[PDB]
Amino acid sequence: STNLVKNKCVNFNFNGLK
Amino acid sequence: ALGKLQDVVNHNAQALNTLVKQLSSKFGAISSVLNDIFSRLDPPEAEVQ
Repeated sequence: STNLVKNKCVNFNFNGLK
Repeated sequence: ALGKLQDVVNHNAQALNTLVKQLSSKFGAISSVLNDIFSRLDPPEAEVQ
């Protein structure tokens, strides 16, 4: 797990959901 | 009284809502989400989905 960043465009993967 | 203009607005809004709603259709694939398709299958069958 990585840290969470606010107000920026990121490509996230939450529990297999990209 | 103003049914004609409201009717035109309704048709345009309804067409846009239907077009947005159509993204929730599998279209004969395992899922309607592209990211799931990449995250779950190999490229030979993911390409087909």
